[PDB]
Amino acid sequence: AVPARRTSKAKKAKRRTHYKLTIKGLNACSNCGEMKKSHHVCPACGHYDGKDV
Amino acid sequence: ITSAKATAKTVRTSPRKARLVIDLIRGKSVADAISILKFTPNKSAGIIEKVLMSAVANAENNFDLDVESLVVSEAFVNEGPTMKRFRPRAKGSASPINKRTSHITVVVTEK
Amino acid sequence: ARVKGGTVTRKRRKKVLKLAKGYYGSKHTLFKSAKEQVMNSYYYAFRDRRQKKRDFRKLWIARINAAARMNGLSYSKLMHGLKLAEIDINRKMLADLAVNDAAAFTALAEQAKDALSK
Amino acid sequence: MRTTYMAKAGEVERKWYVVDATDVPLGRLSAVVASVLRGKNKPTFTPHVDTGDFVIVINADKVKLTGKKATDKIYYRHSMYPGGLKSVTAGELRDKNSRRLIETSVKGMLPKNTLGRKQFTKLNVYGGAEHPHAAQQPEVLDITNLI
Amino acid sequence: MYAIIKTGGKQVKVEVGQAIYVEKLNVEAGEKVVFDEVILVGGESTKVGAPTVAGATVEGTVEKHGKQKKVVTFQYKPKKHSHRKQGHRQPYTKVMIEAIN
Amino acid sequence: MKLHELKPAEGSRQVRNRVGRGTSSGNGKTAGRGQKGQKARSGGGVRLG
RNA sequence: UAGUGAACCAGUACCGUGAGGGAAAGGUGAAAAGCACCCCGGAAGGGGAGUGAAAUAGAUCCUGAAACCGUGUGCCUACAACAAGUCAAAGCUCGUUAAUGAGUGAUGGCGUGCCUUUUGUAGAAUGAACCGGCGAGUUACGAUUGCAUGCGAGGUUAAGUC
RNA sequence: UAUCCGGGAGUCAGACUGCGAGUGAUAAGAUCCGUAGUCGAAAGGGAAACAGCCCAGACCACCAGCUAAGGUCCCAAAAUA
RNA sequence: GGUGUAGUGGUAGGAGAGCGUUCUAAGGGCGUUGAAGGUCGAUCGUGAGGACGGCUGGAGCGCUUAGAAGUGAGAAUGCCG
Ligand SMILES: [K+]
Ligand SMILES: [K+]
Ligand SMILES: [K+]
Ligand SMILES: [K+]
Ligand SMILES: [K+]
Ligand SMILES: [K+]
Ligand SMILES: [K+]
Ligand SMILES: [K+]
Ligand SMILES: [K+]
Ligand SMILES: [K+]
Ligand SMILES: [Mg+2]
Ligand SMILES: [Mg+2]
Ligand SMILES: [Mg+2]
Ligand SMILES: [Mg+2]
Ligand SMILES: [Mg+2]
Ligand SMILES: [Mg+2]
Ligand SMILES: [Mg+2]
Ligand SMILES: [Mg+2]
Ligand SMILES: [Mg+2]
Ligand SMILES: [Mg+2]
Ligand SMILES: [Mg+2]
Ligand SMILES: [Mg+2]
Ligand SMILES: [Mg+2]
Ligand SMILES: [Mg+2]
Ligand SMILES: [Mg+2]
Ligand SMILES: [Mg+2]
Ligand SMILES: [Mg+2]
Ligand SMILES: [Mg+2]
Ligand SMILES: [Mg+2]
Ligand SMILES: [Mg+2]
Ligand SMILES: [Mg+2]
Ligand SMILES: [Mg+2]
Ligand SMILES: [Mg+2]
Ligand SMILES: [Mg+2]
Ligand SMILES: [Mg+2]
Ligand SMILES: [Mg+2]
Ligand SMILES: [Mg+2]
Ligand SMILES: [Mg+2]
Ligand SMILES: [Zn+2]
Repeated sequence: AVPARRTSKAKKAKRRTHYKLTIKGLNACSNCGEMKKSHHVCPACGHYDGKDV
Repeated sequence: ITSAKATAKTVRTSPRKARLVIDLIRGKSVADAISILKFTPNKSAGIIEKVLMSAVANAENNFDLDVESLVVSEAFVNEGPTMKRFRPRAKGSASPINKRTSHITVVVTEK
Repeated sequence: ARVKGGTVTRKRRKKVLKLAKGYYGSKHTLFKSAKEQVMNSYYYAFRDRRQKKRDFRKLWIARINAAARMNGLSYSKLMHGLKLAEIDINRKMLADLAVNDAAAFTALAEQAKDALSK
Repeated sequence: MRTTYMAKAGEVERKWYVVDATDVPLGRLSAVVASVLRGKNKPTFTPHVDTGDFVIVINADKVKLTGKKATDKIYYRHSMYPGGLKSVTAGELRDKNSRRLIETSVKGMLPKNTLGRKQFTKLNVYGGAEHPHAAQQPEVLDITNLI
Repeated sequence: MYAIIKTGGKQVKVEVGQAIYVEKLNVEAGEKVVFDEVILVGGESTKVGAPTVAGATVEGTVEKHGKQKKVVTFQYKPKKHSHRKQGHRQPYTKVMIEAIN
Repeated sequence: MKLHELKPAEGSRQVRNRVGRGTSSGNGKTAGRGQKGQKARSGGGVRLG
């Protein structure tokens, strides 16, 4: 099985409509204020839930 | 006088994959862009982060702009020179390989 | 005396592409597809310069029919009556009167009905 | 001079007519209704613009079916599944769902395009002599001569 | 008030102060022209020509002679290696209507 | 005469006809050879007589 | 892409056991004056600052098309069945070689690509992935016909010498 | 318009339709002839679509008119004549 | 040049007339106050096609007459990129 017809630019873009990344769960670190992923140790200050680790 | 650009040329990365990341940061404050790039694990994230930081450094040192107010006004990836390689496939034939490169440009304005 | 390709080919192809501006994707981007579409565009345009007169006569006929019905007559009866009455107003003008000057169209219809009666 | 009038949407006022189907052949009723819905009855007719009038069909349960159509005219519809052909007689449709009968008849006569379907939406069929559209102040339309 | 004049094998609605384009008239620009085949005069009242209104006329001035946008006739038969291209610009005369009688 | 006003006698020189240079010229594609057959081939045709 | 295969470290690289086959690859600028110094970056690469007439002439360097990719948006688009256009056309936007202007376009009518080969092809017969470049009736010697010029019951030189 | 003289060809796979025959089964969108038309090399209108059937031969422009075949209740122009 | 009549679908193919490209000869010109080339434009001619403006570009090129051709690409499962 091989493409009977080449994919046009519009169809290619349509198919790629859902081909994208996302960035979720970023919020201010309570200790230093730098953004961090929720439920993760802040990479800047090393704190989590108000304690250094 | 109000905006500064930085560019990384002939960077070894996929233009489409780089655009995936760039679409995130385009049109957002510098702090948000920095956080997004830092916490994005995709390879191109680090390169785009370096380019954006260089752009901010230029907007400050060269043009004495207000860093805290900066916003990423423009950002895009263009195709660069493509290195050709060959991978030997089955039954004695070869298949071409396109090792692609990117021109990553980031323009940041005062507001 | 060698004559290399030159720029005539580019000029001709760019002319074709400019004619093809406004087509969908490849049909305005690529020379071959553009030319193929431009030829069909010429064909359709030539045929439509004839079909347009048919279409507008048809529209005028329909509007005149509606106005005649409102005036108590059929299109065929109205046209026969006008021909008997020696009116040469054409269908374009009659439709225009029907839409814009209902009084004038009614006067024409009354004259046509009188001619039919006679 | 290119001066032929071309109607616009919204500038044409669409009026409401009431058509009584009592003892009227289905096809003739559908033809007159389709003409009215398309707007062929007004001089401002424009093929690419909706200019017709709204129609409320009453007493649809009394629509007339000449000959043996009541039992012999069969309406088919295919679910698109294999062997999925379903059929219902015109008489059964008239007795149970006359709205569907009249709507199908008028659909068959209207153009099969976006404009045709939008025009179709202006049709309202009601078995019996009462309709809920008094607010539109519809006027009765005699069709004995039109049919 | 307006009129309908039979000109150039066609019929044109005309009003005083309006410009009408017609088939080429053999009259110099800026000169007076008179259409005598008036088939209807409308307005407050309607005059019907049978076929022409008796003694009616429409007077205009030839503002300009010109040529319409080019029309291309390109006749070809597919698979018959045969095409023929032709251009056309139909001459026209613009007339400003001064008086309707 | 003047070298910048040369003019040959009328009908003395004609323009060579070039085939296979478009359909509208009347000798495009087949170049006037017809369709297939021996005579349509390069070096084709039978000996005299 | 011509011109030697070879304008350039070419019969080289490369391929083949061998005979043998056999490439690609020219152009900054007048002059390197080939970007001191500063900033981001590990570097690469950029932003300033400079040289320069020009740096979007920065060494992949004259020009820089098309395919292809991307960014921003003036208009349209999530009930529609579309050889993709043409004719008619509301609305929106903008104002040109100022022309009965331009872009887009709801909606309606019509409408099965180009080429080849066929009696007949939208064809479910063939060919083309797209763009760019190159790519096919020519020359020599003779035959014959048309046209033209010179001379004319005449016309004419060939080789050869200067 | 025919002749004649000379230069240049292409064509030698035809198809269907009507009518007259053969082969065939008085079958074939079959085959082979005669005769006329069309297609071939002919767009346009009709027959839904539909080379060969009916009407008719596009140099072009028109938002003019009359007709051919075929049609006039809606799709869809014209008679619910 | 005017008038009138008639004519102007077309494959194979015949005839005629033209557009464009490179170069040559002569004349007459154009160019760092910006050539060629590229790009955009709503421009002109019956056609091939011809100008005119903006931007880019950086050094050669038009026009008239005549002459010679490696003179026009969209298809060759064409070749190279
Ligand atoms: K020949
Ligand atoms: K440069
Ligand atoms: K776009
Ligand atoms: K359409
Ligand atoms: K087929
Ligand atoms: K096959
Ligand atoms: K002969
Ligand atoms: K026969
Ligand atoms: K230019
Ligand atoms: K090819
Ligand atoms: Mg192996
Ligand atoms: Mg070429
Ligand atoms: Mg007609
Ligand atoms: Mg010669
Ligand atoms: Mg021919
Ligand atoms: Mg060809
Ligand atoms: Mg062939
Ligand atoms: Mg053959
Ligand atoms: Mg032959
Ligand atoms: Mg070589
Ligand atoms: Mg530049
Ligand atoms: Mg360059
Ligand atoms: Mg629906
Ligand atoms: Mg919708
Ligand atoms: Mg066959
Ligand atoms: Mg075969
Ligand atoms: Mg293929
Ligand atoms: Mg090609
Ligand atoms: Mg047969
Ligand atoms: Mg043939
Ligand atoms: Mg036909
Ligand atoms: Mg055919
Ligand atoms: Mg008639
Ligand atoms: Mg009708
Ligand atoms: Mg009746
Ligand atoms: Mg003809
Ligand atoms: Mg040149
Ligand atoms: Mg050549
Ligand atoms: Zn923290």
